[PDB]
Amino acid sequence: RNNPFYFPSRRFSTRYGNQNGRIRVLQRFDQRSRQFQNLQNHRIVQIEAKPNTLVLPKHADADNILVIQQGQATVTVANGNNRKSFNLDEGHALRIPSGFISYILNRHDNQNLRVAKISMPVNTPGQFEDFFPASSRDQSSYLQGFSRNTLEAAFNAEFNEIRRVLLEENNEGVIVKVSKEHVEELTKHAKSEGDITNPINLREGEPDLSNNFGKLFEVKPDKKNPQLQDLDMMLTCVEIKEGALMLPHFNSKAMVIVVVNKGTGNLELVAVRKESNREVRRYTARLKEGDVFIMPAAHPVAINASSELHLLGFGINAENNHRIFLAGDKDNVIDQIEKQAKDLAFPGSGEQVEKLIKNQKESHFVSAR
Amino acid sequence: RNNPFYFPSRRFSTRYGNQNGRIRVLQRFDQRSRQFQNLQNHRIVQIEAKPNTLVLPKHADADNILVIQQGQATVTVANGNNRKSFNLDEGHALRIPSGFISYILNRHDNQNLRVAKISMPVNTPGQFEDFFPASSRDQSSYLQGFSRNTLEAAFNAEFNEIRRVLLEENNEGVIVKVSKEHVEELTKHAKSEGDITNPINLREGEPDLSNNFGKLFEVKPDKKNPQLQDLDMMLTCVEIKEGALMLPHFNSKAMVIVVVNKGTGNLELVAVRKESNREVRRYTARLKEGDVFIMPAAHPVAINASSELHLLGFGINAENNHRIFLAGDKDNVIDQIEKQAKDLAFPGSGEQVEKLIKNQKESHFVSAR
Amino acid sequence: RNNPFYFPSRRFSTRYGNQNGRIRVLQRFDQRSRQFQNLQNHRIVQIEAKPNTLVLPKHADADNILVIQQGQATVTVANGNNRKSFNLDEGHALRIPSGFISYILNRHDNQNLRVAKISMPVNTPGQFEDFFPASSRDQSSYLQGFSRNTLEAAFNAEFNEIRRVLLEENNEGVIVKVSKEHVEELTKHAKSEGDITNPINLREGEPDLSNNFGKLFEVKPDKKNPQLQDLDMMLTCVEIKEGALMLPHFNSKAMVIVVVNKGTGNLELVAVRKESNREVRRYTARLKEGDVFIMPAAHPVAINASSELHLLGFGINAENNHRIFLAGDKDNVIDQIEKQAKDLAFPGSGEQVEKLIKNQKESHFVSAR
Ligand SMILES: [Cl-]
Ligand SMILES: [Cl-]
Ligand SMILES: [Cl-]
Repeated sequence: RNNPFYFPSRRFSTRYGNQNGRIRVLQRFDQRSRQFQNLQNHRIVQIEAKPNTLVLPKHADADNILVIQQGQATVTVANGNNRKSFNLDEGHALRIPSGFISYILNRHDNQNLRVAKISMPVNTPGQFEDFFPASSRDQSSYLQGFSRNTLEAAFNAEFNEIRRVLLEENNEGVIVKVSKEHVEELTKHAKSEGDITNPINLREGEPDLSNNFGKLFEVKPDKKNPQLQDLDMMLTCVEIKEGALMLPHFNSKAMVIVVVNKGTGNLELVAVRKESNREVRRYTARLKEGDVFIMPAAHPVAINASSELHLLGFGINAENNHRIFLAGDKDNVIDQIEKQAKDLAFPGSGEQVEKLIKNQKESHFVSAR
Repeated sequence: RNNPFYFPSRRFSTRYGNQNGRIRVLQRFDQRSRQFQNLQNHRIVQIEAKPNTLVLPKHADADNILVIQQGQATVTVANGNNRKSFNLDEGHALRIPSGFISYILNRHDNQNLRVAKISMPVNTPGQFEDFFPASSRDQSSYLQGFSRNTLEAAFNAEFNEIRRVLLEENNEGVIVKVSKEHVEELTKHAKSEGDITNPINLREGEPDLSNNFGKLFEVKPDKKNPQLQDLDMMLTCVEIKEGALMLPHFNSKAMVIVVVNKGTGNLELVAVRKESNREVRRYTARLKEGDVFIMPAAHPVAINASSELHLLGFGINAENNHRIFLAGDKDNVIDQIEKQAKDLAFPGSGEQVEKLIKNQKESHFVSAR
Repeated sequence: RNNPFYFPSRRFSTRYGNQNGRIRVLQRFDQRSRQFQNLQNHRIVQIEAKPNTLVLPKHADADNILVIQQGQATVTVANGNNRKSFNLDEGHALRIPSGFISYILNRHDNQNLRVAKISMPVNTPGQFEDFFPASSRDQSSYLQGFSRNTLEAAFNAEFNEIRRVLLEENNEGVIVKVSKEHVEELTKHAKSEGDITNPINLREGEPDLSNNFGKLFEVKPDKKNPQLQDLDMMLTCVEIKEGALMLPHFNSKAMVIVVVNKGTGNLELVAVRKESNREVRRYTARLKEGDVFIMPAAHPVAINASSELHLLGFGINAENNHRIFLAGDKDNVIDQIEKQAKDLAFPGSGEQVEKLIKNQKESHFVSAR
């Protein structure tokens, strides 16, 4: 039929757009379906910026984690007393708290910058706004909302200087071209206290799962990553090779919003739903760059890569999650069922079952076909 | 009138049933009443299985705690890399995480098995499904939802072997008869790492409250029981003797779903509700085996046993809960009011009040009448 | 137009009232607006009692923090096994758990007592009831909801003694006049274990922010204040001098319900809202004694005092909150933006911007005008 778990990149709507770039926000997941109530406070944003461009300073009333999907950026985060600028490469993530100003430079000369954000609103479930201190074609300065006298006392200056220096619309919108020299100066302080936390490499150590057909890196809510711990969340980076298949599996407790960063493939997701009688229903999707889908906890999925597929996953309800497989040797929960219980449940004997299950001696990722 | 806090066992609906057993699920508590919004993510399940039967392997997209209400079971829990089987007797509880496969054997020869489950959905508030890897009359294997080619690559075998060994409906449903010998072999590994946590005896130590008329055991969210701590929940086992009355009391912060495992009795629950004017309303219930009722925090209740009454309680919002009484010597909050404040609030003097309150020198449970 | 963030004290409704005092409860914040869903479980109560009066014993099915806005009280908290009485002065807060009985004496001879409460319901989001063990004109004893036989067994006495001593309506309502001598005796045990936690002085140490124009004390969720830690909440006390202006600022993650305890002023709050196009909208309010308003996270606000203004703030989502300013020297996030990024976003050069920003060498609070 159709698939509530699949949001093609056409379901994103641009919030700000121009020659320089565009910030698109995926619709609220519970506008879709009541199945995604638990996911309503998580909005996905994708930013694309051209070379030598900057997304201008803003803060949001939402807690953010930002990931570089493609290219090189310098991201700067500021609070009331401090600032930190980080050179980020693809696969590096950075948390940006609510109310902290940030801006994003595309460091690269010829490559576009693609960035994925998960945004967690603080005031109203599933809704947030960006607050820009400068004016532009797309939006006014929030300082304009203050009265003339309030502004005059605040800055200790007349309304005329303030407006001309700060308030005026200055036009190309919220993503702007930057000179070669200016990019040099914006990058000067960059790194390759105060809740301004350092970036993390999603691919930092060994992958949890690795074979000739596929790779899975994961950062868990850990003593190692207290921020993830505070948010009960994990960050996952999957690489499936062209012609490979990630075996049927599921996450035991985590719900995962998956973004497709590069490549093409085919999603299989199995659910149990009410017609009283409960039926297995299969859901499929032709995955493409920019797409998003939702992997609910405990629901089987398998993914087939028609080209090299790169998937970034934001997990919710992460703590103690187990990614459990249904085939192959490693992490195979069916293997773990007692023989005698295999005999009673399946049509084959326990011996047949165990024999058939051991046919597949590879784990996790295999050759499609 | 009628009672929103009381769910007679007729309000359970069978999800799977047969000669062997039946799994009944109590309706969603907020389908009832908006008073139970805080309880919407908790569904109660009761399983009854006959001797020498097994509930077949399944996982659910819900976090579970299971309690033995009557009889002897062997419960096995499995994840991707591990398995543990436990002989459980009445009063023993076991947590089964989301996405972990389990199955339930009735160890006993002639006695039925009664099991109570509280299920906490992960994907959609108040709704969950069971996922069976084998097919049957009642439900299909979720492997059927995968494509032929996906299955063939996964198991490294043709569709024909897979379907015949695994996929085929093999019929008597999800609870099956088991041979005397097979029960021996399923019990072989049983006990009388990996988030597979051991069972707990609800009645393990001394009871918190004990007297000739009644008993109350409780397991609290504790350093001793970190799982309970993580879930902010407690598990309570009450025994009220025939002809006894549990004194008017309430839990200070916890909301408790109470299941009646054995016996008969009479529930009194007092609420304050809006007609502006606030009025005391009394709610009553003839308690019987299988019944469920809801004890909201801070609402007075008293229970009268017409036969020996056994009650199992699942507490939510447990941490720092106080079960506070309104009569008797122990835990009597009215006693604790200053004399002078007693004098000002009640019609009697402070002296009379204190005199009348000390008439009852027993605590918690007394003789009804 | 009109202002959803502003609740004038006329929006409070009295729940109990009389010559002695009145308890008014502010309406549910989400009856207002869907913007305040995250604030639905927080109800504000204001109590005013005349000299030598007592609010009678009650418990609620809500967790409470109580603050003295004006005057002197003795507040007593009781559970099943213990009692503690505290002399509270203005600026002192006290937590009262759900289900714990409390009562409030106005210690003072000629001064009225004003008390602010934030109430966090436990059973049903945004709704709670008070449970009085004594009867009165305004409400019945909850003991009346128990049957005659239940009561007789409980207290070990006949229905006649019980009713006359305890049950009878004894009339002036829930706030009562108290003799000079009785106030002496109710104060005897007062202080100037068991989850009965001591009061805290909101103004206890140094203020976080201090200058000739203004003061801000804050108690944070801290190892120092584990209760606040458990609730993820902070308590804030602001003093703005007559003719002063608190500079444009916002809280990075916290949402704050602010109560006006004394004085008059003018609130400016800036939001971003949808007309697609996002626009700055300004919201204003003439603040007066008793008023409440809501400061959502990340939304700019400035406050102007026309007389000496005292504001008490209940923060939600507190942990790691940053109160960030937009002008002045201290805590100015705009200062923190890189010069080159200032140059690109604002109309003025980076130099002008930085020059104009340094015009204001005071921090936080300045002279209005
Ligand atoms: Cl996955
Ligand atoms: Cl109880
Ligand atoms: Cl503030």
